[PDB]
Amino acid sequence: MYENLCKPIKIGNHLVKNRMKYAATVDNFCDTKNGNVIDREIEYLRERAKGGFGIVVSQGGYTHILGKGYVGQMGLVEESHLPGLKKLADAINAEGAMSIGQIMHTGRYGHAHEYGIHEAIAGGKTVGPEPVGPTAMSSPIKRYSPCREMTPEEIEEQIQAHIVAARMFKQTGWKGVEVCAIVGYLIADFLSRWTNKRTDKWGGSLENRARFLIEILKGIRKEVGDDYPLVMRLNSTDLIEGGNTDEEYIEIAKMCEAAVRIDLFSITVGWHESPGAAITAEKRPGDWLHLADNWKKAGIKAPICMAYRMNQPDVAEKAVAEGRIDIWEMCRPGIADPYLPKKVCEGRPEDIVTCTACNQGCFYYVFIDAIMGCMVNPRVGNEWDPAYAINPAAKKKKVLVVGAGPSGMECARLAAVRGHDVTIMEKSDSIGGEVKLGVKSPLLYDWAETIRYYKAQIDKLGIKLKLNTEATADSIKAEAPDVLVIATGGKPSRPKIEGIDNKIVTNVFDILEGKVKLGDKVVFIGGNEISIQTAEYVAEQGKEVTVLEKGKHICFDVNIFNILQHRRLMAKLNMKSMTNVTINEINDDGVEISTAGGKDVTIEADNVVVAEGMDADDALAKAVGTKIAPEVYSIGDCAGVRKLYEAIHDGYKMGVKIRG
Ligand SMILES: CC(C)(COP(=O)(O)OP(=O)(O)OC[C@H]1O[C@@H](n2cnc3c(N)ncnc32)[C@H](O)[C@@H]1OP(=O)(O)O)[C@@H](O)C(=O)NCCC(=O)NCCSC(=O)c1ccc2ccccc2c1
Ligand SMILES: Cc1cc2nc3c(=O)[nH]c(=O)nc-3n(C[C@H](O)[C@H](O)[C@H](O)COP(=O)(O)OP(=O)(O)OC[C@H]3O[C@@H](n4cnc5c(N)ncnc54)[C@H](O)[C@@H]3O)c2cc1C
Ligand SMILES: Cc1cc2nc3c(=O)[nH]c(=O)nc-3n(C[C@H](O)[C@H](O)[C@H](O)COP(=O)(O)O)c2cc1C
Ligand code: SF4
Repeated sequence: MYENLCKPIKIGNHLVKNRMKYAATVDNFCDTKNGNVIDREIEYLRERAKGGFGIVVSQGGYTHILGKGYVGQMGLVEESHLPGLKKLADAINAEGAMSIGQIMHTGRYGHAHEYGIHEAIAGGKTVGPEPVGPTAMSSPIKRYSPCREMTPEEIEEQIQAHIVAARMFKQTGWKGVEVCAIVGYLIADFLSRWTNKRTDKWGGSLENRARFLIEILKGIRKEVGDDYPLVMRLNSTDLIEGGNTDEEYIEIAKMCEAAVRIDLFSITVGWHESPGAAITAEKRPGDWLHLADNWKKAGIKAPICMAYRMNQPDVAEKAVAEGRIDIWEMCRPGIADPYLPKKVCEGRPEDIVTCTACNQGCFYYVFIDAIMGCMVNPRVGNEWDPAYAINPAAKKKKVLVVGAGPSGMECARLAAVRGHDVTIMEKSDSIGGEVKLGVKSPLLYDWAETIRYYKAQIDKLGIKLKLNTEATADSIKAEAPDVLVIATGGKPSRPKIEGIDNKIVTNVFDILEGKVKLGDKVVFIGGNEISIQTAEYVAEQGKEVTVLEKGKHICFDVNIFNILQHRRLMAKLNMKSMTNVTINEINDDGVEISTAGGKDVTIEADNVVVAEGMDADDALAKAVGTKIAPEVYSIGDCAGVRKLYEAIHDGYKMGVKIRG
C-alpha cells in the first residue's frame, strides 16, 4: 500500500527503516525543577518508537537557563542531565528507531523569570532572568517579555553550549543531533532582520545574520566528527512582516551546506509571533508543500522532510513519490496516534487516530505550563501510568453502552478490545453524537476522520451496534447486561429569557440537523465555542450572522491558539458580534437587548438561536437508578457537561476499568 512512506533511507551513516519521522515535541513531561528526563518522558517517546517511526526526535533541549521557554523543558546544560539522556536514547534505540537529540535555546521566547530564576551567569558576568537576543527589544504580544542584548562573549559562549549539548547527546547513545533554528528561538532571532539589528560580525547582511548558525554547525561538526548524523530545522517562511523572505531562508540553507554536510533539512512555517495561520485547521494538508518544491528546485543537496498539517498519509505518500520531500515529518499526528507508522506499513490506515488540530491538548496545555495531553489520544502523558494499561480480563462480562457519542464509542472500543461482550444503543440513524454535528462546521472538517475511525473499530471488534434504538428503562432490563454505560451526552440549554417560547427561537442541534429552514439574517445568543462554531456554519452558506454575548468577551472558552483562528474566519465571513449585552426580549422581528447604561437596541433577525450553554442529558440516567444493573455508570457530558476532550478521556478511563 504505502510503499514510498515505508521506503528506507540513509541519514548520514545511519540507515532509517522508513520515511516517517516523529518531530521534536516539548511536552513538560521532564522534571520542571532541573530539566532532567523522567519516566513520563521516557515512556512517552518509547511508545512513539514502538509505533514504528523510523526517526524519533527528542524535545528541544535548552542550552542555558535563560533559554528555558517551557516550565518542563528538557535540559542540556550540566552533567546531571546525562543519566536521563542515556536512558531515553536506549528506550528509542531499542525499538529500532533512529534517536535524535534536538538542541533548542528559546532566546527571545525565554521565561526564566516566570519559572523562578532570580539571576544567572552569562558571558562571565551576572545577569537578570530576562530572555536574551541579538538585539534588546520588546515583543508585540504580552506573552514574551523584553529581551536583553547579548554581549559578544555570551554569543561565543552559546556557540560552545551548542557544541557541548551535541556532545551530551552523542556520548549518551543518540544516533544524531538536530539544531533547532526555527519559529522565533535564539538562532532564528539572529537570522531575522526584524530581531537582529546588530552591526558587528553577528548582524547586518544575510551573511552576518547567519554567522551564529554557521558557527554552531561548524563547531558541532568538529565535535561529533564527519560520520555522526547532523541535521537541523530551518524556517521556509517565517510569516513575519519585516522578517526574512522565503528566498533568504533558502540562501541560508545553502550557506549551511557549504559550511558542513547537512544530513537532513526539516523546513518549518511561521513564528509564534506570526499573525497568520501555520498549524491551525485553517490550513489543509499539502498547502505548504509548495515551499518544499522551492528548496528542491534550488538545488538543496540534503534530503528534506516536512510537517505542519500533514496529518494525511495519502498526501504524504504522494509527496514522497513525486520527490517533493524525502521524509514525512509530523508532531501532532505522532501525538494523536503513536502507532501511525506501523498502521501505515501494515495497510490499515482506517485504524489511524487522526489529529483534528484542536491545539488544546498539545499547543495550549504546553504554553500554559501544563502537562501535555491529547484530545483523541488519552494515553499522552499516561503511557507510564499502570492505570492506563489495557488488561485482558478473561472473565468476559456483558456490557451495554447507551450513546454512540465520542465517550460511548471510546468505552465500547476498549471494552471490546479487552474481550468484553459490548453492545451499543443509538436512538439516531448515525453514530458520532455531537461530533456528528460539529463536523459540519468549516474548521472541524477533520472530525470526519474521527467518525471513520470509530466506524471502523466497531466493524472490526464485532461490537453490537443498535442504531435507531432509544434506550428506555425497559429495553435495558430486556438486554440484562452486567454493566451499563450511560453516555447520552448533552443537549442545548434554554434559559429563562422573556419570549424564548417564540417560534423564532431555535437551538444548535436543530440547526446542524437541518431540522429548521433559516433565512438570511440570523442572531446567536451566546458567545461560547459551540455557539460560535455553529454561526460559522450559518455564515458559510451566505447568510448574515451576529453573535450576542452577555459576558465580557466572545470565544471565552476557546484556547488561545484558536482565538486567532476564529477572528480570521469570523472576519472573512463578515460576521458581527457584541459583548456585555443584556438580553431583554425575543419577539417576532428579533431580540431586544441593552448595553451598559440602558441604550435599548433591537436586532432584527429571521432566526434567533439560543446557544448560551449546554445541559447534561441525564434524563435516562436519573430514571434508572444504580440498581437496574449490577454496575451502572455515566460518562461524557451526561455525567456533567464538559468538552470533547474530557469525553474521550472518560470513555477510555471507563473501558479499562470494566473488571466486574
Ligand atoms: C498562542 C500564541 C503563541 C500566544 O498566546 P497568547 O494569547 O497567550 O499571547 P498574549 O496573551 O500575550 O496576546 C495578547 C493579545 O494578542 C493576541 N495575539 C497573541 N498572539 C498573536 C498573534 N501571533 N497574532 C495576532 N494576535 C495575537 C491575542 O489574541 C491577545 O488578544 P486580546 O487580549 O484579546 O486583545 C499566539 O501568538 C499564537 O497563536 N501563535 C501561533 C503559533 C504558530 O503558529 N507558530 C508557528 C508555527 S508552530 C511551530 O513551528 C513550532 C516550532 C517549535 C515549537 C517548540 C516549543 C512549543 C511549540 C513549537 C511550535
Ligand atoms: C456544534 C458543536 C461543536 C462542538 N465543538 C467542540 C469543539 O470544538 N471542542 C470540544 O471540545 N467540544 C466541542 N463540542 C462538544 C462535544 O461535541 C461534546 O462535548 C461531546 O460530543 C460529548 O460527547 P458524549 O459522548 O458525552 O455525548 P454526545 O456526543 O452528545 O453523544 C450522545 C449520543 O448518544 C445518543 N443518545 C442520547 N440519548 C440516547 C438514548 N436514550 N438512547 C440511545 N442513544 C441515545 C445521541 O443521539 C448521541 O448520538 C461541540 C459540540 C457541538 C454540538
Ligand atoms: C506541544 C508541542 C511541542 C513542540 N515542541 C517542539 C520542539 O521542541 N522543537 C521543535 O523544533 N518543534 C516543536 N514543535 C513543533 C512541531 O515539531 C511541529 O513541527 C509542528 O507542531 C507542526 O507539525 P505538525 O503539523 O505535524 O504538528 C512542537 C509542537 C507542539 C504542538
Ligand atoms: S490535542 Fe488536538 S491538536 Fe493536539 S495532537 Fe491531539 S488532536 Fe492533534
